[PDB]
Amino acid sequence: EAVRRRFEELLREALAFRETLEHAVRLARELAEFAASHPEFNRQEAVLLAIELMVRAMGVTMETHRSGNEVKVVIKGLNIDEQVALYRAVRETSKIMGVETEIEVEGDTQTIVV
Amino acid sequence: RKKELAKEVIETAKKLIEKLAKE
Amino acid sequence: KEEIKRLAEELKEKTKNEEIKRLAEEAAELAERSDDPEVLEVVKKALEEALKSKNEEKIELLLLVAVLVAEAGSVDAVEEKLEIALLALKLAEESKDPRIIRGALRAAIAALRSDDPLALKTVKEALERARASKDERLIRAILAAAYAFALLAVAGASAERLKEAEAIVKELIAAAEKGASPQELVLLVIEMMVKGMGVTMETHRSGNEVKVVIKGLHESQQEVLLEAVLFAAELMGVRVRIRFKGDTVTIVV
Repeated sequence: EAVRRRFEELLREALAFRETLEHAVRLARELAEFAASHPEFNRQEAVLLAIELMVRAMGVTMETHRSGNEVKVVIKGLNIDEQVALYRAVRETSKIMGVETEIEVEGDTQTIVV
Repeated sequence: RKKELAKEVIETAKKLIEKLAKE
Repeated sequence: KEEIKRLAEELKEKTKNEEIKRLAEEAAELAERSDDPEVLEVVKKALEEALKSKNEEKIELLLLVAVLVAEAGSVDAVEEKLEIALLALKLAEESKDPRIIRGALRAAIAALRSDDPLALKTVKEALERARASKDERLIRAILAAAYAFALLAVAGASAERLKEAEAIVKELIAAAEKGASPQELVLLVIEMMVKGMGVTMETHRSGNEVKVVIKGLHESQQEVLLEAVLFAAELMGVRVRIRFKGDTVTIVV
């Protein structure tokens, strides 16, 4: 419940916007650190918000398509530096939240299966 | 003896930026 | 000097591409550090031209020019670092392939961020080899090896691991002369990172997919391998799939 409001507050912080690129990772780390302080929230859903905090900040496109009990995310328009940044936030927030994450990188697209 | 190349680096960019706008 | 910061600001107000915003500020931050007016005008000029083009690929190539000059334009510059920026601006002007122009500029920029004499020596010799060739596949591979070799020395690889990577550079330059495929050349870029990072490696071949699974890599190492392969395949024109799973990296060709 409180995680949903924290996401909006960090989203308004992110929507205002690699030194201005790593700040989005610090914002994504904060929601994962708060979703870890609020275990009531879904661990899978909390990591999906962190990727959204980065994508909505970077201004790239985010597509969501499930495949069963696991969710697949496809982010396009990324460059080499943004994919290095998006890989870091997804990996860190995964350790913080404790979900298994497989990432796929090809071209200007980063596929993340949670 | 080194700054001799520092001028050429600038001039190599001067034409690279300018002459690309000959159109 | 202050005007330099303005042109960079007036650029992001109309652009969105992360490189355009970033390179605009990087060229401005590296400007003040080098208060030689020659630098303070090339950056300013490159900015004003970037304000006059919707071609974002052109904008980035104009901003990489200012960043490359201002990095070596600082008085704290050795001869090798100045020689690398020269060959990287020559090798970029002569070619009309935007990959080679972006490749030679980004390879030197990452190389000039290291005072390591061995890395600066290898890059300079690599640029002098691509500047002395014509086969663009050889050039698009030499620039990919140098940019990946610099990312290892900047990351802080061992002096023994770097020499095990400089030999792959020789292997990468010679194999492209005989006429190696774009995929067998990227596979050498993968080996340079693995051997340069002192980690494991397993080579498997399925049809025409050369799956490479690497283990024992840290996040600080899985980002250097990601940024280098995405750069090499960008020049060589190879569709690569890089998969992670915590401490494992799986690269498929």
